[PDB]
Amino acid sequence: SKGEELFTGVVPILVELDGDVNGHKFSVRGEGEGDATNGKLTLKFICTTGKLPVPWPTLVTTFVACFSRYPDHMKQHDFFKSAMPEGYVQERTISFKDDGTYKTRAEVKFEGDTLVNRIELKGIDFKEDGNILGHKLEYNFNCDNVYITADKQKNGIKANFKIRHNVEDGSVQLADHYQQNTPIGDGPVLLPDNHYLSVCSALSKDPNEKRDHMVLLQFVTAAGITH
Repeated sequence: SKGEELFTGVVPILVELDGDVNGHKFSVRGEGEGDATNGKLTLKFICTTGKLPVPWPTLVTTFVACFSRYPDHMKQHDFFKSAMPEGYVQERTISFKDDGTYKTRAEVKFEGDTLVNRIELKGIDFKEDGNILGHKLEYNFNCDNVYITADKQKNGIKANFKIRHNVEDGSVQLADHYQQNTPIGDGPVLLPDNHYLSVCSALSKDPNEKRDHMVLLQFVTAAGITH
């Protein structure tokens, strides 16, 4: 268990996403830092191709659970850090109710001293004037619990959870997430007992930034395992 030692201080983060949704090709670069000691993540994302063709909130879950704060009595259950520095693959299907689906594949690993989250995203079957491609979602975000379970068959973890995006007409757009994580390397990893991550995410804008962008502040704490 060397991996958790990489997270005792503040760690620079790079996020790179290549996306294609209904044939809209777009790219996003994010940078910031993670402080797992305090469960705190700060990142700013720029759409480097121009205007983002989906709403920023729909990409928040895709854009590093290794920065969760695992309490002392839960350190044997932190899969994410145990997979470092070689890292893990994070794969999701995100099914937007009555609309299209994202499939994402990401590699989360150290490159030098930077924690990198490199993502490929493919979105299909979206309604061209639905809530996603029609940009009908509010610019905000909730707190959520994400339940984590071991997937012993695959030496990894799984999770499934629902994100609720508020729509400009008062309704809610559901985004059902199914997630699998598997280590990149061969060394031992920790496979956890059932628990959850308590996640809170705040979105904002940089008043001096002219490009299409998102600022993300996120706090994550693991919970739910008893002494």
